[PDB]
Amino acid sequence: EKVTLVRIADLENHNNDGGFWTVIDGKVYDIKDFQTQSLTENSILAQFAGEDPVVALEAALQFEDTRESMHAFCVGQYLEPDQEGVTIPDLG
Repeated sequence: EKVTLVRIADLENHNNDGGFWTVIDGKVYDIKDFQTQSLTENSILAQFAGEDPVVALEAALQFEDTRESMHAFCVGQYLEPDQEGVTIPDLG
C-alpha cells in the first residue's frame, strides 16, 4: 500500500542494531536473518549455505522457487539521498 524508503543512514545504523542488511535490485534485504535460514537444514537457502549470503540472495532472486521467501527478507525499497534530491533533464 505504501513504499518503505530505506536510506544509507538506516543501512549503516541498523547493522549496529544487530540487523545486517544489503542493497540489491533497488531493495533492502535482511542478510542477518537470511544466513540464519541458510544455516537451517530443509530451508531453501541451506543449498546456498556454502555461498556468501549476499551472493546467495542474488541466486535466490534469480530462482523462481526461492524468490518467494525473498518477500520475507525485503524490509523495503532503497532510495538514495541524492536520487530524489536532483532534477534530471531528459538527456539519459
